[PDB]
Amino acid sequence: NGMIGEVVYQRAVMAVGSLTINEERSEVVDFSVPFVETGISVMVSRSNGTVSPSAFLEPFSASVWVMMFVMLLIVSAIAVFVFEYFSFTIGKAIWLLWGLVFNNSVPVQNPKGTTSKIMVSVWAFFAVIFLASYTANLAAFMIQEEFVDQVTGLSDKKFQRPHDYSPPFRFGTVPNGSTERNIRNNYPYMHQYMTRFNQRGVEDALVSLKTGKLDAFIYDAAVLNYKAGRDEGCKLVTIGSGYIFATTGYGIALQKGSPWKRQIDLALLQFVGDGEM
Amino acid sequence: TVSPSAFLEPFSASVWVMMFVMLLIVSAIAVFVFEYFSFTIGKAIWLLWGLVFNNSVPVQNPKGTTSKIMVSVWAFFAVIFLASYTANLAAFMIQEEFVDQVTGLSDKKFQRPHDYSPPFRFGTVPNGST
Amino acid sequence: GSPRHTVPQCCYGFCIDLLIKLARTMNFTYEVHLVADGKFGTQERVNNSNKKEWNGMMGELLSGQADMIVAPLTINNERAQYIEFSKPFKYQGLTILVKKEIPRLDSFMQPFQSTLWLLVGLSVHVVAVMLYLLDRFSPLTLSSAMWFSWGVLLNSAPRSFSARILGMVWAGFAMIIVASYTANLAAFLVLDRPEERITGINDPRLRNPSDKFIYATVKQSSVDIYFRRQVELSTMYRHMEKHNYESAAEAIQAVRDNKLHAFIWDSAVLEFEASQKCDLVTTGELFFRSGFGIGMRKDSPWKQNVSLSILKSHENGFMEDLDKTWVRYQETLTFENMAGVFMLVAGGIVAGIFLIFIEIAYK
Amino acid sequence: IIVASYTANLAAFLVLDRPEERITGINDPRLRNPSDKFIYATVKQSSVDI
Amino acid sequence: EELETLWLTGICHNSSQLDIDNMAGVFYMLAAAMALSLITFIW
Ligand SMILES: *[C@@H]1O[C@H](CO)[C@@H](O)[C@H](O)[C@H]1NC(C)=O
Ligand SMILES: *[C@@H]1O[C@H](CO)[C@@H](O)[C@H](O)[C@H]1NC(C)=O
Ligand SMILES: *[C@@H]1O[C@H](CO)[C@@H](O)[C@H](O)[C@H]1NC(C)=O
Ligand SMILES: *[C@@H]1O[C@H](CO)[C@@H](O)[C@H](O)[C@H]1NC(C)=O
Ligand SMILES: *[C@@H]1O[C@H](CO)[C@@H](O)[C@H](O)[C@H]1NC(C)=O
Repeated sequence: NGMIGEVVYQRAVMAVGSLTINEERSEVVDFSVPFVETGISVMVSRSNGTVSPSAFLEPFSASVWVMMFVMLLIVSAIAVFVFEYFSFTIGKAIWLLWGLVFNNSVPVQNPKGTTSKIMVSVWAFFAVIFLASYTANLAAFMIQEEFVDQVTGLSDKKFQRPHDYSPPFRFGTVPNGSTERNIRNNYPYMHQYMTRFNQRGVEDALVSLKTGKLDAFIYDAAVLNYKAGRDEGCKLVTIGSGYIFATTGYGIALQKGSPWKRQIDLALLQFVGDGEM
Repeated sequence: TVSPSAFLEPFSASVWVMMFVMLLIVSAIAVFVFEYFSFTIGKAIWLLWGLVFNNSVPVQNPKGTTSKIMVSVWAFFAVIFLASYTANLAAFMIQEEFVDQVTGLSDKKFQRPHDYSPPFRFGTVPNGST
Repeated sequence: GSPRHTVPQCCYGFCIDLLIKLARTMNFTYEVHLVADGKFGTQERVNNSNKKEWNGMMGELLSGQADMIVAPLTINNERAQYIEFSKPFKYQGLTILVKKEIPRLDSFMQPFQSTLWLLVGLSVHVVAVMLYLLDRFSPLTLSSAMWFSWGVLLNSAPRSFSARILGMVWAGFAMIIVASYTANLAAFLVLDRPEERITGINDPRLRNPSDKFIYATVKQSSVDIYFRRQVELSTMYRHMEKHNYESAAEAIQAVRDNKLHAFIWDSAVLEFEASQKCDLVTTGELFFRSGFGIGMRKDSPWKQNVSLSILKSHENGFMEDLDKTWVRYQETLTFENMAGVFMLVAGGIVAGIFLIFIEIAYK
Repeated sequence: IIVASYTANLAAFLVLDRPEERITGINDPRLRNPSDKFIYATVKQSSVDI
Repeated sequence: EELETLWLTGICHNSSQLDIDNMAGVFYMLAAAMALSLITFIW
């Protein structure tokens, strides 16, 4: 049916319009060379979300903590030596330096033996370094916005069953499409759960993705890329660029035995091979 | 660089007066609590504006509960406008421009290079229409 | 390089597994060998007959010595006028590999100029002297005044009747100085990303280059033919014709040792090399999204079902399996910047303990 | 850690994410394909229309 | 305009360091504080 019904039954000559290329279409007609990288991809709602502030391992990396304990032991030993030169701050000098990491501890009366004020000044200068380093660490965290992908790719564990996970979702394709045949040649259960999750129109599926009437949608990659490039608000930054997908191209379908193959192929290679494409 | 003048008058011109207003209000509350129920008469202004920064200045332990409540509120307020001051320093850093040295063909430099301490220089290509 | 050394060795990889899949699908036998030179093949003037000829893989194919070229076939308009092609297996473009990976003490005391520390030291010395003179003319006293003058600066009290304004202004001074230092250190480490790239083919600085923009391509490759047909590349051709290299590993070792500065190459191969060598970042502008297929002869019975087997590999996840073999197969720190901070901290601690020894030995 | 994260977050709000929200590039095809609210106009009977 | 695109370039458009003027103005405020302290000290 359609353009395939026109070309195979020879009422037309060639399919200049946009058409996917797969096995049985290459059986029934002879395509031209491909010229544009048009795979498949998935468009979802993909809202704002957060920036995921999980943790931080930049200053210490579980090894500067040894330097902190060594400096605590050195400060405690020198405090023991000062108080031996001059009866409750044996292990409490550790707490004295250790509460003044964040400079809001209970003020212990500092000795006038000139040593403790020097080491507190050195530790306070080090505090001036590391609170600035923490502000630098969060400043190196807010460089560019991000949003985690709920689906890694076509081999997702969420694609097994959405009842396995606590939020269930839904995925759709186009009716009577070549993507349906690509799924049915690859996954029967994907088609089975897609059958109850059908839709009609491309802009209709776009509104269903915007208004929350549909969670996921599977279509050709570059068409969704152009729709994201003209998106109202540009809130659709898709998962990658079609890396875990079919990754095919578009061409011109000619009749089996047409002499127009080589000339149109050379013309396509001329149109690509000069920057005019 | 951009070479700014300062960071007090172009930033805090209408805020500084209300900061003094809240400072005098909190100091009046402190004097009224000190007279209602040892040096919280005149030294409380120095104490309160030292609580703005908290640069290791030991002052006293306030026995008044109202004084401790005002210390807590003023400390939280000091933390949040210190955060806003750092945010405003970042916001002033965000733009990037360059101040032009000579802003005119009738420049005071162009009269004589003895007007300024480095003797500058400028020339042309010969036989030009310029 | 070598006068005569042609041996049987082991070959594996991506296209080898592609040939294994072709032998698994179809019904034939084969024999694997290599090409003699390291060139693709260019329509180049030979000295006799005033006629341009070929060499390399195309030269061995047109001579009949080659039966099927399995290679990264740069599918172009030139080679299609002479032989027939297949449908492409790889979608892969072109990009520019450069060296913008410039690592870094973060300018604490020693790389930076010493105005701030000497200024704060002389300032707090003047403050301590005038506070001790106001303590003399009051409306271990010197040691207490100096230690309080440090403690206001320390951020972690003598007689100040006419001196509390001085102390509060000095405290606000100390905090606004350290806040400005924090703000512009974070500001310098956030905006430390200048322009170091090329931004694709539309770079007029490389349309008229200099002795620093050292860019080239593979010697006698299809990229040079694609640039030679186009007229806006000729000046770049006049830059590239004197520094063309044989293999891509020559370009890798050249730009790694900074003999080059930019290199036009296929995208995913440079992505794999960036996974291998972490000091390789390509440019952003992807240009000439091309296709790799199989070099084939003319009208032959191994044209239809071979391309059908290629499309059968496209429809299933075998391309994803080949990606799993090689494409998906990838690879304030305070240890370099704040290490000298810790060294100066330890040196100051040792010098302070020595001054404490001198102070105890004096009194 | 909480109040320093709060300070750096309030420093991060005013950092200009979304620098420009419109179609100021002349060769952007939203000029070629307008919408219900992309309203661009010109002077009636001027040289710009010619 | 095509020739202007061909024969011109437009990548060039329109550096962190301690300002000297900012703590200079802070030093002017500091000198005013010294003056006020001297006025309150002499009387
Ligand atoms: C799709 O095919 C079915 C076959 O019965 C039929 O509903 C119709 O021909 C097509 N409908 C749409 C939505 O294209
Ligand atoms: C200007 O032109 C004249 C005539 O060629 C020549 O003599 C003179 O040197 C030129 N001016 C200079 C200084 O280049
Ligand atoms: C497939 O290859 C083998 C190799 O010996 C050959 O003998 C066999 O006839 C081939 N199969 C068919 C059905 O052609
Ligand atoms: C020059 O001409 C001869 C003619 O047979 C040709 O075979 C040869 O390749 C050329 N020179 C070289 C590269 O030896
Ligand atoms: C190609 O495959 C078809 C079956 O799909 C087979 O009938 C035909 O003989 C094959 N042709 C050759 C020679 O590869």
